[PDB]
Amino acid sequence: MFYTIENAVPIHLLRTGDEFSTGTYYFDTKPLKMTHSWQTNRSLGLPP
Amino acid sequence: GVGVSTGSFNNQTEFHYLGDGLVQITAHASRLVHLNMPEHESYRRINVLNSEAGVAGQMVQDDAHSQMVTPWSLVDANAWGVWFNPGDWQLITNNMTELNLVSFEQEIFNVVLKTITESATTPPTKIYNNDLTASLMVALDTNNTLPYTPAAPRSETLGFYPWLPTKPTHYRYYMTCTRNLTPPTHTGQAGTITNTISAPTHSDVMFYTIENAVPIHLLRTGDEFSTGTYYFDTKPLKMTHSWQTNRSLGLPPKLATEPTTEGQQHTGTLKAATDREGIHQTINNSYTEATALRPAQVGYNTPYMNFEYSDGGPFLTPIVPVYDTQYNADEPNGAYRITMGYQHGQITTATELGRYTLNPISKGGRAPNQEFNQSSPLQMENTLNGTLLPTDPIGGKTDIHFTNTLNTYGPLTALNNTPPIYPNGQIWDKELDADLKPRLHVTAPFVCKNNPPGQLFVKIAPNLTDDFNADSPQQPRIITYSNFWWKGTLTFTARMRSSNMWNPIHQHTTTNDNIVNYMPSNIGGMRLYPEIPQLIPRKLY
Repeated sequence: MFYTIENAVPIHLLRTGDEFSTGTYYFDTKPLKMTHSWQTNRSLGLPP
Repeated sequence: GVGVSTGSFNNQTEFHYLGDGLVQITAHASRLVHLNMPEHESYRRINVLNSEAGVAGQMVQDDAHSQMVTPWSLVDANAWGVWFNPGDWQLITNNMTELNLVSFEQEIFNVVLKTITESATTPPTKIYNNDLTASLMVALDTNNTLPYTPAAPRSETLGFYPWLPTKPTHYRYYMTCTRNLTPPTHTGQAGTITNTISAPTHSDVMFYTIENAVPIHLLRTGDEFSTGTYYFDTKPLKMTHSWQTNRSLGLPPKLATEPTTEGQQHTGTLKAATDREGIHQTINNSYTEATALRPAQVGYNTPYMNFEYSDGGPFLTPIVPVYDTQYNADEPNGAYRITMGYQHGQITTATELGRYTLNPISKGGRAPNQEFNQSSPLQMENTLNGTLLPTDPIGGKTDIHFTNTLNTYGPLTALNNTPPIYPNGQIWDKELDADLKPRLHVTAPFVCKNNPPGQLFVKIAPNLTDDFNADSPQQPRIITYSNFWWKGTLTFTARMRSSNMWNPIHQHTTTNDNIVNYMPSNIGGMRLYPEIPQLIPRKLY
């Protein structure tokens, strides 16, 4: 599977006064949860 | 005004037959809930240990945890027999394929607060003065800010009888425990094992108090505390159990020798092994029926009795419950062994508590003494060293077979859900707030993807003695109790079954040796022995 860069993506030549602006990519991801969980199977449910 | 009633006792399960088969099982429940006062109003983090696991070999007997005992009492609806007498649960195991779950509302009404008072005469005489001015604290956790602790796996729900007055149980939840139990040993030798619970780590100690989390409605003796109608969003359960297995999926091979005589002692004979045709998963030429081409396996070999060990402690891996083989094993298939109280079943005489080792009847389970494994080439009439029979030890341990370690949960593993257990099982359950959600819960068949319904915390407000309340650890109080009714309404939704076949299926009958399990005796002894659920059969393919 031999991908060359020239035959795949169009390439903008840029002189010394350039401005190459990528368009605003909008993600579609799951929301991460920074809150870690501590409960385990000796900590789930109702204690005796 | 005190002398005006506030609610209606109601316990009829209206089967409101809608169109096209759908029904709307509106199940009411109403029980007198006798609340005693809290013995202490201070919050207590009680570490629990035991000397039983500190001696070598009793490491299943592991009761040690860290418990957060709160004075609040929890009124729980999350159990099946609260809503369903056996006359109405016979109607749903006979006739309903699916059960959706729709609505839920709670209501505390008609509270009766009383003061008990001791007089000093020659017997202990107690005078029940009526409190017109005292209050009790209710707290509907409408966001589930508190840890959701269902009382069904501890059999600590409201009692399943209408006339018998129930009791609410004390709300308590697990605090962080950092368990030290290694080394894990045998029983025979002695080891220098360390059985201590350590100091709780700083990053995870999670102390929920009830007052600073949920707003609390004080209620005098003419109250009416109405929970709003909670609307569920659950998967539709399927009461119809599946019987098809990988020796029963697909199209059977055609036979040339068909029988002639009456009676199933004579068997039809198939074609030759090497002469049959079709798609096949091995290299060898002969197409037997064992090695066939089946869409996906039903069930999965759990590594059973497998004590995992997490920051909490040692624990057994929960197995998806499924119908055992013809050889009753029930331990690698996840049996239920539900011990009840005298509010939950159990004829109220001098005996100990009833047991009922149960299973569902969805035929997807395996046996550990009936399995085997082979080498990579197939080789019928197999070599002694090429096939792993379950007589073989693992590491020199003769009672332990390959299936104790062997797991076969591949991606193509079809699986039936948890059976609902009656009357003692759990109805709904909180979705585990994790990044990877589990596919099914073994504790309860209905899963609430949204915020689960609000558990209800009830506690008597402190009725205080004349004695001072500053610079004192424990204050004296007026001893008191309460009698508040509790009305629920759990609106199901279910589809009627349609018989698309010839022979009549197994319905939940009533035999001559079964009416004693359904009728009161000369004393008043009642019983709620279980019902083996999921009776209607269905095809899995």
